[PDB]
Amino acid sequence: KRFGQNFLVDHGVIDAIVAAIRPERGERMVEIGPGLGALTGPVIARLATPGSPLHAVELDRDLIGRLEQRFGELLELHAGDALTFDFGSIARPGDEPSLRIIGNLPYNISSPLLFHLMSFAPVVIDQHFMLQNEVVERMVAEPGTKAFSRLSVMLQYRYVMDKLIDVPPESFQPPPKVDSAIVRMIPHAPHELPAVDPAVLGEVVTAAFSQRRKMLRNTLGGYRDLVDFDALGFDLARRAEDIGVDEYVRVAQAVASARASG
Repeated sequence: KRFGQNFLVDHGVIDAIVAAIRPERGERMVEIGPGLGALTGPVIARLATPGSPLHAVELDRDLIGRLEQRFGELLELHAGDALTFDFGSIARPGDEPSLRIIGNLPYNISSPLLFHLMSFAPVVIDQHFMLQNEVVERMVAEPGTKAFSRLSVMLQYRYVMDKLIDVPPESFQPPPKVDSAIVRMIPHAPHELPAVDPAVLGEVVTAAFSQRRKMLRNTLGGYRDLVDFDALGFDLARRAEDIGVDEYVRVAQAVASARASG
């Protein structure tokens, strides 16, 4: 649970995070949750020039005034909740992906925000976040492992992801009681995504993860009239938490096929 504010202060860790991101001049980048500017400053130093600011999203008026005072027109801050922000508004015109996203997300907002950002994946070059280690473990989790979840499946479907750096509590003033980590996310290109209707994948994953520790025979039981998964060789004695992204794609392909006409 977020208790007050925890600001990153260790200079070595800050510089390591910047080296992982590799912000460069010419890049369109937005930072979510700049805090007191621990990453904002170093990123601006590498990436911002007059006419090409670093973008940021923040709601706290005290933090906004402090940032604008410190960085002036090198920062372009969009005042509001990131969870309700149309990130599309700050992509460059054109068909090529153009937006780099970075930030530091508290625990509560991590899942909702990661899900919100999925709709902007086509205009996104990459994402780098500082999150609690528990969250990062879930994003990159293998099937059947303690941390494997709905989030793991939907993000692994859409992005290539890598845990890059461990960030211990002493990195922060005051230190929290949790470990953190930096994770990179790169959206698959359209031709690299599996041939599946993402709406049907979402539907299936939502059903399975209703109770991730129960047998699929129960949690995909709403599909039992439509598709006989057992007849197709899919073992329904397994649980949602045991099944990989590739298998979920196959289930969704089976469901779409069962519904097909023409």
